[PDB]
Amino acid sequence: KIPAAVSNWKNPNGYTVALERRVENNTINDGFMKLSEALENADKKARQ
Amino acid sequence: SRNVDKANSVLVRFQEQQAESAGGYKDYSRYQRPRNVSKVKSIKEANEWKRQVSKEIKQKSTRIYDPSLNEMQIAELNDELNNLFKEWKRWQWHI
Amino acid sequence: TSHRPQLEARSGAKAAAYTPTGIEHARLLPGHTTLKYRKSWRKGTAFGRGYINDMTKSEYHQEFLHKHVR
Amino acid sequence: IRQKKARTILQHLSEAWRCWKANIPWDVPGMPAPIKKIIERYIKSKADAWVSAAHYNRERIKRGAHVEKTMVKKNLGRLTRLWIKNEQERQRQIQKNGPEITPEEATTIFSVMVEWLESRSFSPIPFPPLTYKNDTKILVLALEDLKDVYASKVRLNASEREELALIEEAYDNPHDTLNRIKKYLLTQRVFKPVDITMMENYQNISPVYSVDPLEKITDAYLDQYLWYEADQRKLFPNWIKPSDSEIPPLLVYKWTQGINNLSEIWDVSRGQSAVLLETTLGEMAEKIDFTLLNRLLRLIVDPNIADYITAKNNVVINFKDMSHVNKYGLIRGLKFASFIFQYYGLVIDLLLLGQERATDLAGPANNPNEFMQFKSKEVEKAHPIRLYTRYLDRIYMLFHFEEDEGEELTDEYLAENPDPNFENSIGYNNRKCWPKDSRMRLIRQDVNLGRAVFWEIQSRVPTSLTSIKWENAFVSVYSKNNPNLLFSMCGFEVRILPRQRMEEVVSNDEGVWDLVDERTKQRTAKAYLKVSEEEIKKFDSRIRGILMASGSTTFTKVAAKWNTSLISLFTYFREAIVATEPLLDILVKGETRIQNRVKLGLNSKMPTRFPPAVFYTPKELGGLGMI
Amino acid sequence: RGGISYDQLAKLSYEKTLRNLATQTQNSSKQDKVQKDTKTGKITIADDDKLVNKLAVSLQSESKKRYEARKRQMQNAKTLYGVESFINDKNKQFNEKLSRES
Amino acid sequence: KGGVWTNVEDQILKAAVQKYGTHQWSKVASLLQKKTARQSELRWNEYLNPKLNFTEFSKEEDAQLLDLARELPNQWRTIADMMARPAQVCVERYNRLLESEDSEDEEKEMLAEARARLLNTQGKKATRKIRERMLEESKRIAELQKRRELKQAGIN
Amino acid sequence: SERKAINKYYPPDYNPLEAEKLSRKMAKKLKTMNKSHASIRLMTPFSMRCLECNEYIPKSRKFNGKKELLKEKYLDSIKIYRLTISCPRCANSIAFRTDPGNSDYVMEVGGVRNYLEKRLAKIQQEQEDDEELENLRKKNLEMSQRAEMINRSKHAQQEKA
RNA sequence: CUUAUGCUCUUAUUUACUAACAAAAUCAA
Ligand SMILES: [Zn+2]
Repeated sequence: KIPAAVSNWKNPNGYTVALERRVENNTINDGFMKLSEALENADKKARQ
Repeated sequence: SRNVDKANSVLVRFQEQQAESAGGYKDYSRYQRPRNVSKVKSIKEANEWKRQVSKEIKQKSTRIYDPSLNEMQIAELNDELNNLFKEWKRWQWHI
Repeated sequence: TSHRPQLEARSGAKAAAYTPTGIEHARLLPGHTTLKYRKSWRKGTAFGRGYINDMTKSEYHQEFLHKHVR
Repeated sequence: IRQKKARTILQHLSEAWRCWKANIPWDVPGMPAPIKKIIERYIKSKADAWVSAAHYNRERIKRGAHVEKTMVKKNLGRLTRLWIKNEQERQRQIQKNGPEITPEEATTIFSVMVEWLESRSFSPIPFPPLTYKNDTKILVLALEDLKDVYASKVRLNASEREELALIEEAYDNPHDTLNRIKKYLLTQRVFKPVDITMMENYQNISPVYSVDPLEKITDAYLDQYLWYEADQRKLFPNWIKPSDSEIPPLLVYKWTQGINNLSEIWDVSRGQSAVLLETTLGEMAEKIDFTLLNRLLRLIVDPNIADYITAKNNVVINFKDMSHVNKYGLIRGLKFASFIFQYYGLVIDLLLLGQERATDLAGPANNPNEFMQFKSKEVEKAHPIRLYTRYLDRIYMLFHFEEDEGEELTDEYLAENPDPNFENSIGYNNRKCWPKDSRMRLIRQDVNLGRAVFWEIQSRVPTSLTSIKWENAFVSVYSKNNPNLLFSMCGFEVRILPRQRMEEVVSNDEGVWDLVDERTKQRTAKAYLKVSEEEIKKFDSRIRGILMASGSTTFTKVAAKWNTSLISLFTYFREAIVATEPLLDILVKGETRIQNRVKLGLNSKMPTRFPPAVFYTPKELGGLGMI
Repeated sequence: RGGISYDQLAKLSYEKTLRNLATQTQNSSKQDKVQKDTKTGKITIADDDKLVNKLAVSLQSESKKRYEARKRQMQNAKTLYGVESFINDKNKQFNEKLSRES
Repeated sequence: KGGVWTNVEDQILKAAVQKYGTHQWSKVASLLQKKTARQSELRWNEYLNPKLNFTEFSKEEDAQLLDLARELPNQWRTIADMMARPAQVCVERYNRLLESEDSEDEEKEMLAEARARLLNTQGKKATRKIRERMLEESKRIAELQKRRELKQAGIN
Repeated sequence: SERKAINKYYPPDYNPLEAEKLSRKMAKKLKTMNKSHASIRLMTPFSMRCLECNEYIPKSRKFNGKKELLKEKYLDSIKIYRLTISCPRCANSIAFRTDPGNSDYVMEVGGVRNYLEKRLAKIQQEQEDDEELENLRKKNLEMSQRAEMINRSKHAQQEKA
């Protein structure tokens, strides 16, 4: 069975179709973690 | 510019004026009533005028029975059918 | 409406029963009328010392958009 | 399955192609997996034709080989989808695989800049207080810079009419609009999206960013404030260009003087040699990392504004359908994007030069140097980097080696990667505009010393910051086998002979600079000028932009566009046209296309009907006034 | 579960017409050839005038029942749902189709 | 001149996206007087989208947020995609979470114009075909009753 | 034949000036000359509402309509026109007027429209704004310290773990 | 039925309508 086609771009007959029919799952890796921690450890060393 | 402009220029008028003087053109589909009937001319001339009046009768008569839904307009349409009727008779007296 | 996709193509069955015209085209003029038959200053610094089936992920496509955008 | 069910399934094909062009993932819930397999097979099939026609037609537009006026607008519309689709994919590869800078690199990058500013004793720029003595004048210069867009044009749209009203509200209430800007620097961290568009230049496609007008005023005030307070506190040293004190042809002139004025470069009595390096910095602003960028700016800027700058770069970029968040790269379209782009370049300038030599070039903190000056000659003689300067993303390094320093430098390159077949002169690129006598002679000693110079410099900057490549590199060695020193500054193509390396000293025309020593006051070198081939094609593309935009424009607007583009060519490159033979052919073919546009306005191209009096008499007498 | 294939549904509708034909013979009980031509190859079958009328009236009556059952189903279909905004009947009809897909 | 959003214009915009779709924003602004297609797109993508996340803060969310704003300092469009939330709400709570450490007259006419434009779907060509078909049947009805009235007089 | 034609063939016996007399006399008797209501393609700049079939002429829809020179003459001498437009659903003509003094149109039959003490005070507002800016700058530094206090506590929670 | 059209010349000044085609307008004071 094929679902019917509701498009965001075209509406030839001008149908009023509900908003859910008209319109990620990952996390950051540890590289963004170790970058920001090293910049703070470089910064705290620079302040001392 | 619409062909209303292109039909009324000097050259198109000029050859009709020759065809009046060289033959049996003129048409009559061009001109007006003319306002008076007692000032009109020979019958063979007037028959084509009279024939023209029948043709606006047939346009108006076909227009009367439509569902245009305008009571005022069909009152107006009955008035032109009545005046063209009285007009059709005055050419018959002239005939 | 008035702007439609084809449900079927125009068949050659319809043009077969028509009567021909015999108009003379420039590309049906005689040509090729004969067939051929076969027989110490480096210390002070901070720090010194293949084909993919995707047109968009290709290496030539990356070299394209780096040169033609700039 | 009937004519009804075949009719509905073909609409998923159209919807998939629109999602592909929008770079939106096409996923229909409940779609049968064999049928989703068929549609993706053909969307990729249509995409291969769609992209390859965009490459094929792009190569036709650069050659000028009969592209339709509609197809130039279509090819512009195809590449801007391909550029963002390549941009959005590059955003996801940073998001999946982390930042390209490692924590070992960014610790050292941060440590270099702290070491520099501590030696400069740089006081950081504060947040602008309300009792700030220069505050009303910095605000006016910002608004006048925003207003100069609209003194030219006649018509304004609803966005532009909003933009002029916000300036007039700021002229009338100068104290009220400062309190709106000072509040947005302290509080506002989420910004309206940026609409991107792309400009056709027939050789490349340049990007243009459109910032919201109410956010544009607080950017323009910030950009006036940051550039004013940087120069009062002397942030940027002398080598960073554009200089605010010299025009780009004067930057060529001083640099060509300042080479010759430095001692003993031309002297090649011993085995000593001189090396000039030119590299673009690749995708420099494209590789700026915001977390690194926010930490670097806290050294020089009060962290409220350093937080204003980092948040403003993280906005939504909108084309028509296409929309993505700029996670990684710098937006150059911002007003204060110049202050970021040169400050991030100052970090790269310290990685190449080092802390010791960049102190020698920029001089001490209390009494800095001029652009190419040293405090004494002994400071200059140490450390073979003689002159450094940096345009936007283009660096210029002058190395003067001895014979012994040159042999050590070129040995350790050949130790790492030698060539038995002597193939280093193959990929070595030099200037194909000069004659073969005049360009760099491919001597095996100088070529291997040329690549060894670049190999030292490429290793000093990590590949996570900039992509410094040999293909973008131009190195010209001056030696006893090479009498010529060749470089290319801001569109100007320069060849240098000394006075003594010439066979005979012949008198020259306007295209030749006479380079004077400071103390002898004697002309000891000649600089031979040409227009770059990249600038010749840039001017040829402007003439096409006059013609392809003017469909049914009047004759005198075509003549006025020709005059303002011909003056912009000749008043910048003044004396450099004379030595350039390809440019004189473009001027001839370019001016006659303008005249043919008038002749296509009439239905006659006949030469007798159009004497020179029709085109060249002034507008006061009824002519077009073509120059 | 599933739908019914066109071989089974042809069989089931065949059996319903046999049962209905059986009760017509039962009700007719309670209330109380082939010649081929020589000249041509055409064949002639003698029929009673009854059972041809009875077949024709039954086919008409079944068409009436299915027409009015669908017509009454039309009436219920445009009187039940009124939650979502629409523009015409064909809108609500298409958005019933999307509700059937869920 | 930069206006605030009434709940009337809020409902017109929701019904506009329900018909026109999310990419036709100049279609939406045509219904919506005094508002820009940029402003219409900005509101639906920051406020009115029912996919958005306007709710309470679990302690997982607060620990995640203070994690992200520490690891990605001041990158709110990035953080709002990691939190799958709107962005200024994410700033609003980060502003609040740190404060834990403390020491019809016109509108209905627009709405009547919007109510009719959403419910008229045809264009020039279909409305004209309707007009020509009604006028053709009206000419037909006229000519037939002509023939009947002449048949009343006996003349065929 | 051609959009631009240099020569139009005249009859071999013709003249321009004698024709001008002749042509003028013809110009009194035609049906096209006596009726001069100008037919013009136009767009309505002021959404409509029909009064018979209550149709709405969207915003600015094309019409072939009829312009009429009005017998009125705005002020001592300014021209004023009356434009008429037929309705798509029903046969009904709706009329305009063009007011030259008030640039917008006005309409009629068949249609309806959709709708030192002051200087001391200035120093006071100057003083109020600086204190607000000092507070907001103080807020952001406090907001960082409030973030650090959670950051130091979470680090202490890591140490305890 | 009631029922004046047509024919012969002059008086002060250059202005209206079709737009499918073109729409960076730039720029020297
Ligand atoms: Zn109407």
